[PDB]
Amino acid sequence: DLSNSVFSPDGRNFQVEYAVKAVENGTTSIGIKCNDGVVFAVEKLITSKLLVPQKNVKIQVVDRHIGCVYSGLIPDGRHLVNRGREEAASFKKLYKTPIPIPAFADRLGQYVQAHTLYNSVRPFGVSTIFGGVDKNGAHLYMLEPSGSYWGYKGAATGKGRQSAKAELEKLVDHHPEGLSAREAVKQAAKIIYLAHEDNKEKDFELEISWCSLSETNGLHKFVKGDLLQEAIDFAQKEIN
Amino acid sequence: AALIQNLRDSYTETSSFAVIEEWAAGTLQEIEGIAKAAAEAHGVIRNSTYGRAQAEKSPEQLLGVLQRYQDLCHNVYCQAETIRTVIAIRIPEHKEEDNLGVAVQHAVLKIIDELEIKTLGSGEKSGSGGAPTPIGMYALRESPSLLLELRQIDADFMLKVELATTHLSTMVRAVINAYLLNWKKLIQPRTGTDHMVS
Amino acid sequence: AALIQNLRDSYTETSSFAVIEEWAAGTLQEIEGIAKAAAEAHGVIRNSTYGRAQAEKSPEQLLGVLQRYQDLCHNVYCQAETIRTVIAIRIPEHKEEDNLGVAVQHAVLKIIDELEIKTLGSGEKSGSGGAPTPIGMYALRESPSLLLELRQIDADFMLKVELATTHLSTMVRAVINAYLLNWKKLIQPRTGTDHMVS
Amino acid sequence: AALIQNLRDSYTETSSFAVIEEWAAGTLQEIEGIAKAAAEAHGVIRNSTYGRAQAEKSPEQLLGVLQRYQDLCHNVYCQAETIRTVIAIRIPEHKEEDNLGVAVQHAVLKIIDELEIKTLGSGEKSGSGGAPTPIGMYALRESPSLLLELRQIDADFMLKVELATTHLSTMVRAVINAYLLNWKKLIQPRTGTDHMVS
Amino acid sequence: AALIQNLRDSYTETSSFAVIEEWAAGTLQEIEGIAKAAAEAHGVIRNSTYGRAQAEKSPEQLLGVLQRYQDLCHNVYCQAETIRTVIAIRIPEHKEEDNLGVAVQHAVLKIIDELEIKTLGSGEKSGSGGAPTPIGMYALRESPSLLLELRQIDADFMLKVELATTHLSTMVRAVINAYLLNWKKLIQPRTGTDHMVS
Amino acid sequence: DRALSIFSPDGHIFQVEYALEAVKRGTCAVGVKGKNCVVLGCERRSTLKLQDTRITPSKVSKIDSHVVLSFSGLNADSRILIEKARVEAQSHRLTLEDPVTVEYLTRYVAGVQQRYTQSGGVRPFGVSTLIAGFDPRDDEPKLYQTEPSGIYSSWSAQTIGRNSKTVREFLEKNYDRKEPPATVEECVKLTVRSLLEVVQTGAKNIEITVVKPDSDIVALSSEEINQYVTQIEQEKQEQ
Amino acid sequence: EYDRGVSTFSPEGRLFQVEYSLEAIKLGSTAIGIATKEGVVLGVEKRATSPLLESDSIEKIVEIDRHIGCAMSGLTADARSMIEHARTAAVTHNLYYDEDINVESLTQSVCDLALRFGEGASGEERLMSRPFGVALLIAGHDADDGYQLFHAEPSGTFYRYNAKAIGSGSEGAQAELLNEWHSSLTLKEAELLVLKILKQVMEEKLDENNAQLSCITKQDGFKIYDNEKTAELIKELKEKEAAE
Amino acid sequence: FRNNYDGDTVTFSPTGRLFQVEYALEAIKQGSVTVGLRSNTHAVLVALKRNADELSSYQKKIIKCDEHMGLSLAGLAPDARVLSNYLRQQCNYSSLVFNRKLAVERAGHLLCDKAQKNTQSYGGRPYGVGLLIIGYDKSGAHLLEFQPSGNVTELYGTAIGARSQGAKTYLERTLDTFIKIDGNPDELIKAGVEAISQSLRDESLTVDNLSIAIVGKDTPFTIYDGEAVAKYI
Amino acid sequence: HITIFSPEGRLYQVEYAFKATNQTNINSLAVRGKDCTVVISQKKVPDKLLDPTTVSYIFCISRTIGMVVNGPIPDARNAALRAKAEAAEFRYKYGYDMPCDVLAKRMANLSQIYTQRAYMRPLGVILTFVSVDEELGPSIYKTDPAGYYVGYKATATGPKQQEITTNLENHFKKSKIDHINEESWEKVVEFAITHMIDALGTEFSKNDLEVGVATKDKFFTLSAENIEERLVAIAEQD
Ligand SMILES: [Mg+2]
Repeated sequence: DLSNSVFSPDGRNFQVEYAVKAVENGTTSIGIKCNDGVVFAVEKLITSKLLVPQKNVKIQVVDRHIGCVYSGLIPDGRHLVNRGREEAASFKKLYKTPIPIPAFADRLGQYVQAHTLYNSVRPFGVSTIFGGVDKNGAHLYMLEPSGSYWGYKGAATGKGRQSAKAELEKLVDHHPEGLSAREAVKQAAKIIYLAHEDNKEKDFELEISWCSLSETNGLHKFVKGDLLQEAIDFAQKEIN
Repeated sequence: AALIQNLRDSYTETSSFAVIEEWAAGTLQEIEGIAKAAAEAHGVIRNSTYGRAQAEKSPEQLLGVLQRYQDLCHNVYCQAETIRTVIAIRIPEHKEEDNLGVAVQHAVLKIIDELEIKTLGSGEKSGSGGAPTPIGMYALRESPSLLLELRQIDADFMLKVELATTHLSTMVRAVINAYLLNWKKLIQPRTGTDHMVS
Repeated sequence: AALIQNLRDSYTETSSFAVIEEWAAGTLQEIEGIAKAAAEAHGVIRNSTYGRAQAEKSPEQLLGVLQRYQDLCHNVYCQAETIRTVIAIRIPEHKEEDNLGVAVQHAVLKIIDELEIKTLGSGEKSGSGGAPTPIGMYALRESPSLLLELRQIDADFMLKVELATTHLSTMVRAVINAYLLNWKKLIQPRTGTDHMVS
Repeated sequence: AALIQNLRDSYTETSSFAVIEEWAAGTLQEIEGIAKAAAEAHGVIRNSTYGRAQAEKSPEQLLGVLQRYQDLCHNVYCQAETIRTVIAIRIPEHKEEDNLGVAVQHAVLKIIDELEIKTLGSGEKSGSGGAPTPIGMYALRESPSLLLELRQIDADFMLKVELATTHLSTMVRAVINAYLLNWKKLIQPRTGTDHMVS
Repeated sequence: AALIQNLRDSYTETSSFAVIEEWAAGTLQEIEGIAKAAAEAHGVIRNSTYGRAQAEKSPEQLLGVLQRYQDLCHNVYCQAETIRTVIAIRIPEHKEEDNLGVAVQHAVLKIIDELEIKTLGSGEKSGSGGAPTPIGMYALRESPSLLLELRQIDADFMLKVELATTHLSTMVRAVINAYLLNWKKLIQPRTGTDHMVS
Repeated sequence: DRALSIFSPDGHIFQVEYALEAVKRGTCAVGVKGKNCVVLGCERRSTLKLQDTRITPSKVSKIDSHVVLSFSGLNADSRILIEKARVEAQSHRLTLEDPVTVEYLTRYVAGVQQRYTQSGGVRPFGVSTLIAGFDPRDDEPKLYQTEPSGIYSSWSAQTIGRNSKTVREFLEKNYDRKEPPATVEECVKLTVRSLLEVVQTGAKNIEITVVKPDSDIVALSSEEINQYVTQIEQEKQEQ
Repeated sequence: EYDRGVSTFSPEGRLFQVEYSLEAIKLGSTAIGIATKEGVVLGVEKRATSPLLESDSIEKIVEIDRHIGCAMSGLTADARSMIEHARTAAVTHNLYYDEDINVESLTQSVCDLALRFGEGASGEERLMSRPFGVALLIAGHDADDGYQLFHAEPSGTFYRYNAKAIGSGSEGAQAELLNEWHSSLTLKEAELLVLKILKQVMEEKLDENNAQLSCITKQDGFKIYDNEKTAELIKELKEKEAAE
Repeated sequence: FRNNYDGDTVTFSPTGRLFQVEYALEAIKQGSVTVGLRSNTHAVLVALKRNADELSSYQKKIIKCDEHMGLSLAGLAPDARVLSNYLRQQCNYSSLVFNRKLAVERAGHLLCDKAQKNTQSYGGRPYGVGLLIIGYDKSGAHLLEFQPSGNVTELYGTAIGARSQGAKTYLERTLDTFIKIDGNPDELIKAGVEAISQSLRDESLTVDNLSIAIVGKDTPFTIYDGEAVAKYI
Repeated sequence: HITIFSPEGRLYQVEYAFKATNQTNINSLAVRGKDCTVVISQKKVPDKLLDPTTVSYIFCISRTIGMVVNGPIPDARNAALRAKAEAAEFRYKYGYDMPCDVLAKRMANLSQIYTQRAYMRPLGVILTFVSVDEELGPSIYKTDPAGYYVGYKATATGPKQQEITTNLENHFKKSKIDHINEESWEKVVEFAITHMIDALGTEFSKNDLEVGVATKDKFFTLSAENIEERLVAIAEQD
């Protein structure tokens, strides 16, 4: 059970479970596929008053059209992003057309894949949420340590995933036609607050980004500023 | 296979955390019953330490204590055997994986196990309390030290109560703690939600 | 879960370093009580070593010693059981990590454990001090060596006190040291501030 | 923390190599006291081996020996318990490093430990030397071999002295050596000057 | 440190291979003394196997043998304790290296150790040879098998001599060998000339 | 703690130590010098003799016209060193014209023995060695010893292999530090008797090779070596 | 004993393999360095197995350049390596800048060499498994900070000293030095000083054979005192003791 | 009694922890103390040079990487030098190629992604040293907290090292004040100095024990050695 | 434990490897038509938060070759890729499109190589390749992690193997030919669903399943809608 490559008496790779176990342990991240484009949000945890706000960004863009966030082991996340960054930019130079989100995941899945094959390497310790647009719409997926990922209507990992899960559940049915680009944000703003109630004694800072041909204009922009505020307040009222 | 699961089912279905929660809770306040069985034997060693000599005939207040103590060992042991029952019923299929949960179960069993053993080296001392005195009260025909040995066989047995009681409290409290921490692992020892890889 | 933590809470809340500090401090100066229980039995072996023969009848000064000693074992054992109680209440959730702290707890328990065992191979010798003499004082009808065996059964039991006392001091002192060093690990066995990685 | 160190301090401050040096030095020349307790019991087995039969009555010279021997066991044991005390007081904070020094301490304790055990399988043989003879001197009413068994129970117990003495010398000498070599490791088990890396 | 080495010195200085060479040499030819203690007890079982019944009274030739045997055990044990002494004095500073030499010392000690143990399950059988006969010679008032059991308790004890003797020869010889081979390692267990690297 | 590329608590590399234990297992060599010569003595493990006398090997080996060496330990190994040394002996002369300095040589050799004690997945040469000779256009006799670890050292006279400790002692109170054995004849006389301790009669177990300056060199014949055993047993009986 | 394998971290965050290597240097014979505003001295205990070894054969003190000397302690094979890298590092610099290298700058290079060992490499290839079993007493003089003395430790770290001693009786001297050293020590003073602490915590009767002595100055550069100078200097030493 | 999950940097504990990396942080807690604190005009590093013996020098803990950047360290010298060294290149690459002065956020990025590698591959071990970084780009002042675990955080001030607590608090409190000390260097320092002296135990700081570094709006990164810091005692 | 012979030469990592293929929990069946081929696999979508489009255990390797795999999605996507490119590289290097039976060879080959040289852990998946090549027509070959392939006239992979199997076997002892007599695929499809429903003691809606068809050089995955209509078809006719 102690090495990364090996299998258990009935086909099981334990190192990957623990990988998963560490992914949960970290902060909580989410994402939502709406009308056209997507919306992400994470949970920066203010551990002291000596932290400059609006600063240590956990969300990162890829190319100029892909949002991206995760949780678990922070440096692991960062690392993975780089590879994704090359692959993208290489492809782009090659085919000219900005990279299809559908395949992108694989490129990454395939890379996270490998780190489950050899014993000399350590499994990727992060679950990753992301999405973007293209010609045939916006997409959103979520990659785990096992390397297995898929397309979701909205995703979640880290500490309290259920909170946001059952929360994401509702939205589906009342808005079975994709939630408004705008409302998407402010709604995400809330779904976070609700899920934070574990680090409750410890204050925090919410970060949000999104994509949309109508709002962002095909791009990925950081939800900061005015829309950002009201989106909070919006959450702050339902916060009762 | 249809019938087979039903048994394993209706069995685990008649005992649970719901049941065990009451032993921890029950044996929580019930320590008072021991913090008492203590102070009683104490007040008593003073009368024996100082209630100079006699001409014999079985002390009524002493048996009142051993009866009260042997009485307690009984309760506890049954109460423990109940917790033990709740766990043995949750021991998963034997194999060489996920043994993290299983391990907890075993470790806790060994401590509970100990508790029960403790209640059995003294949970009989009444039929033994008056077991050395028939030999002691005999030889009724006199060592002036034999008279004093009767003074002692009374006080000695009162000390054993106070002491067994003292340790006992500790054992119980330890067990309370131990359960309260693990427990969930005790009932749910394998998860198996790890099929997120297939 | 709300109620569950409250118990584990109010329990650790009624015993602490605050409590144990007083045993270390209490059993610090109290060694004098032992450095005394020593010199007493000594002065006494000389009278037995030289107080030639007799015609029997239970020595009052000797029981004065055993009563004083059996008296001490009692104190100490209760006092230890208290330190023991303080730690068992702090044994963390069983698992295969952070076991550095947990280990300390166990090691210390084993040494404390020993102390208690030591106070029980002789913490009964009064009811046994006069237990071989009723057999020794009988056979009142004479070996001129049997008369001398009574001289010995008095001195022998005075040696056992001096000796048990000597060792005992050592055990205590060891325990004092051991506690004073680790302790913080004993109450805070897991830290868990390592979330500087997530 | 201010008060806490003071105790650990004033304790290690009243025992030291300074103290132990005298046991090694004390129990150095004192072997003569044993090289003697030897030659005495020897001269004595010859009189028992040849001092044909009798009509009984407790031999004065024999008890002179057992009293002298049981006398020595006493000294030694107290003297050892002192060396033991000096070390237990220096057992460092329990952990999984620098255990090279700690290991020495333990090994030495196990050998001292043995010494003490050796002085207790025979450091009572006086109250036992005359313990089989009250049974042997009785049955005063005659096996012509029983008469000879009394000749033996005298010589047998004189052999046990010579032998225990012989082994004992060895044990002591071993311990002297063992201490003299390690010691510094015994008091200074961790160094900790390795901060030349930070 | 000046004085400290002097003791460890003058001690090893009064025992050596020079000494041990004489035990191996002494207990070399002295086996004749055992090859003899053998043949004696043999010639004797024939007279007991065939010297039909009697009316009792302690056999003189039998005690002549047990006295001669118990006599030998004594010599040997003292002689062994001497070899044991020579080694314990050479046990180097305890550590985790060069333990090749040290290991030898221990192994040899365990074998010597055994030798001494062997001389003690029978090195007392005289005070025991006549220890079952006082019980056997009594009940002087007759089982016609009890008469024969006396015939046996004489022959049985003559067998034990022959047998203990047989094994003993073996043990000794083994030990002779074992020493003769290693020895130099026993006195010089560490070398330390390896400073050809610095 | 033995499988070295790691340290003992007291800072040892026990493997490297053990390796030396093999040099002792092996045969024996001894070198001596004068103020004109340097003799190299060795013994002969004449044990399963049903083998052609002629072509089967002999300890002393020439590395260059003016320098030679001997060893004790694993033959299997030794050979490989000798070869690699001989090679470097020329690689120098080529790239520098000037023929090698005996000190340099050793340093090279010791560098190799030294190389086999660093990378994991290699084991040390179970060979210690004596190297003698006279530097180019120089008349000062040079003697060096190299051993398994990688240390090189210059000696006035030294010995290696089984029972070196003994003969060493002998040498110690014979070889005058103040003045070295003058004449060649007697410088030999010396070495020969120093080996007579372990030999156990017979110049049939004693190899002598002698080296002078200006690349002269010359192994010894059996009788020559015998005429010494003779002229020594003689003065021994005369004492 | 678990936690003894080179790149392994003790749970108190410590590297024993390293720490033991230090324990190697212990076994070396003693070496002492003393820095005076007048010049710098390097003296070492020799300790020879037999009288047939030619003392000068033991290169415990060696020249690294006209302006920099050195004394090692412990593993002799390992020494030769550091000595060679250093000797090279020096010349190289001079070829590049036509000047002399700063003692510490040199020293640095050597420590840069030491801690450069991997275990399969988590990035950087480092061909050499374990640390060095030797320390150094580097002692020279650049014209920026004048006379200088340094301690090279296998851990890849180092310190500047006024006086330092490595080897067998490390403390035996360090204690002594700790209260013998003072700025205005002249050179002649310093010599007789090293020469005293050696003799003390030394082993045998002190004489030129068992003790090599050297020094280096702005004037002449690193010079290794022949057996004469040393021999007599012993006298000026063993004579003043008689009095006080 | 046992723990197998702490073998290589490469193995996960059943819960999802890397003990090896956890230990490296312990050696971080073992080294000397040091402090950093920023505002809007400058950044300051203050450290306690610790010497071995009394006849030896105090081992320095500050390093420059460019006119505008630097750091202090708590832990292993070697490890540190390497990291700082790598850092030095990274700035140079930017200057030569692009001719732009390296932004601190980004400086931390690289030191994350660097130290990161050692947590994922067998054979090696992780970096035993923490760093407080300071610098002054186009987004004014900045200050960083770096761990071997590859976590770099942007702060307002902090301390690392043995007994680093007492300063972290002094800072936590006196915050509202110093974040406003703009235009005055000596003030930020005295402030920083007090924050640190608020952690000594062996004794007070002297000219030899002390070391300071600063960088700002017109103050290229410079360090103050010994008798030069004399005033701030 | 590890990848090198047991005492009875059976290195279990390869054996263990198998359970994991199975472990996923899905049933895959396949049968030959006459001018087409078909495979059945279940499509159990638990999490109501995912998107059925993104789910599948069948992918389009080539213009005519499809693949199904009873096994863990991460490892499958790998095999998928390599294979997908081996054919890509083939057509290029040789002038003609690569057939079923062959890909399965380099594929088994590949998994053998790994296994023997130790350059990685075997993937825990069983690949079931399908198509129709104009040399052997309706082709069906399967491969396992223990690097090994062979041929099937119709096969199955899953937690419940032999059941799906035995049915077909019995249906075969009677139909007596070594394939399915019938011209239209729709019709064959119907047939399999049929033989599976019957085989599970279970019923499927229009999304609970997953099926593919290999035609005369134009392989295509069966989508959500068309899929249902076959259930319509096979409802009355039953
Ligand atoms: Mg592998």
